[PDB]
Amino acid sequence: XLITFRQWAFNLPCG
Amino acid sequence: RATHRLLLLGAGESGKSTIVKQMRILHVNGFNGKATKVQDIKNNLKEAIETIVAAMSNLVPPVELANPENQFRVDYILSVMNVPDFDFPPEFYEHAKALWEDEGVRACYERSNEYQLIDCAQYFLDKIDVIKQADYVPSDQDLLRCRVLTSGIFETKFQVDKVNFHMFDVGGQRDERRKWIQCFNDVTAIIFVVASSSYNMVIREDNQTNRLQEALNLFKSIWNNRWLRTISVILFLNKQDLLAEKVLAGKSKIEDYFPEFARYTTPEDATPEPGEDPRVTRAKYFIRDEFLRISTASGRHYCYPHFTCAVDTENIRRVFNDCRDIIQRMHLRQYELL
Ligand SMILES: Nc1nc2c(ncn2[C@@H]2O[C@H](COP(=O)(O)OP(=O)(O)O)[C@@H](O)[C@H]2O)c(=O)[nH]1
Ligand SMILES: [Cl-]
Repeated sequence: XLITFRQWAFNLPCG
Repeated sequence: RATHRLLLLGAGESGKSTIVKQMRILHVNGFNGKATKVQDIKNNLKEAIETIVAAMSNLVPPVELANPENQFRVDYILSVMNVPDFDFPPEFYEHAKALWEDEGVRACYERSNEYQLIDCAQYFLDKIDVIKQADYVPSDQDLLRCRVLTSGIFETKFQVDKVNFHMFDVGGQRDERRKWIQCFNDVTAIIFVVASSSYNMVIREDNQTNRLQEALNLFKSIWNNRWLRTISVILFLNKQDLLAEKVLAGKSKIEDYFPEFARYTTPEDATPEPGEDPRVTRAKYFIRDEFLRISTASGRHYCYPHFTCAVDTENIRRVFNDCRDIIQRMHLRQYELL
């Protein structure tokens, strides 16, 4: 769904 | 009237919202007109004492109470830890203060980098008796020390010398992956904030990634994003006060977490303040140079580092005056050649 800045910056899965 | 959008970036707890609060003190109405309140200070006090107490059993090696007479105080604190709508009765302040004066609790506080503790812990625990008074009105410094989780964008708009500024922090914001890049639209400069003192801690998100390495990785991602290549970054090496305290205490050596520090020497351009301990100077320039290596390794953007103490209004007034000069003169770099 919505992701945090660090999830965006590091292309981490939303979880 | 020119308007400059300033985007605050940085890992959680680096100091972004504190910078906004400082801008409000300096150029708006401070905490006067969803501001931080008395209740948030009491909540931080409770979170600090309950975090330290709960961590005692979980450390390796575990830490015991120095005074087993305080065990019923521990039982009380842990029993109300997650209580919704806590009323903060007088026995809470009694138990918190008496526990804060327990050598075992302090020993656990001294090892706080082994768990997750808010920065203002000692500051608020040391003034329990002031906070519990019914006449207590928090000072601006109390409200600056108070850690409050931002929900949504946290922003301030103000004018200095006929120049409008729009400073916003997106730490409490979430967005669709493909829309996040839009938060940089029409940004004059990124202000990247780093908790310099957090080199011995790990981030809350996974409790594994070192906090400073997280800040370096975030900075690397922003700096090398080709869609942000024209946005200059003002770098706030924040929490200088906590960095100095931690280095001068020798409990956690920087080389234990960043081994190349042992081979790092203070640069010759360094401007150590008079009286600054040489170990502190070498530490704070090392952390600066960890970011500067990233920004030199790869455009039409530059990095402007600054040593800051976000809870020091006078420090931030000085630093922001330098930033306004940097911000109002960034356009001049567009006219330069090579
Ligand atoms: N001693 C000290 N504490 C700071 C400093 N900057 C922030 N703190 C605190 O660090 C905590 C978290 O800062 P905050 O602005 O909320 O971090 P954010 O998640 O990046 O917005 C707050 O309690 C602030 O008071 C600093 O420079 N020195
Ligand atoms: Cl950080």
